[PDB]
Amino acid sequence: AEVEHYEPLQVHVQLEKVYLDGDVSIEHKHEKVFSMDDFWAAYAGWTLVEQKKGYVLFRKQMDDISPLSKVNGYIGVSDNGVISTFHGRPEPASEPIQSFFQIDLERLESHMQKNLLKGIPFRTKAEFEDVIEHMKTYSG
Repeated sequence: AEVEHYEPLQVHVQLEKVYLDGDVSIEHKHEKVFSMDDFWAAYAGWTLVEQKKGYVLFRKQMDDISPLSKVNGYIGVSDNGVISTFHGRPEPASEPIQSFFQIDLERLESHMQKNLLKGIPFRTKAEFEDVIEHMKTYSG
């Protein structure tokens, strides 16, 4: 619907950085573009999540968990086997970064869930996806 102009277009493009963790760095860019087509070419690699006249939402994701996740690394499940990452102890006094999936902890191996209950003290990327592949392995 957007047109190609000569007079610039102030696009507020939200650039997400999606990490494996679940955390995503939200960036806000406002750029003037003359040709929206050049703008599209610019972020062609990014995943266009939505666009409206004035604001565009793109995400670019990596196979890394984020630099902050190597300081945090806390994967926390809620009692419903909620696969969410948290900053620090996964408790209601903390906030869920996202929400991936839910699984039965009763069907979990007991000490697996317990680790997830207090939160993993540290995770590297492959260790994250290891525990995550283990989580999805229940999937209920």
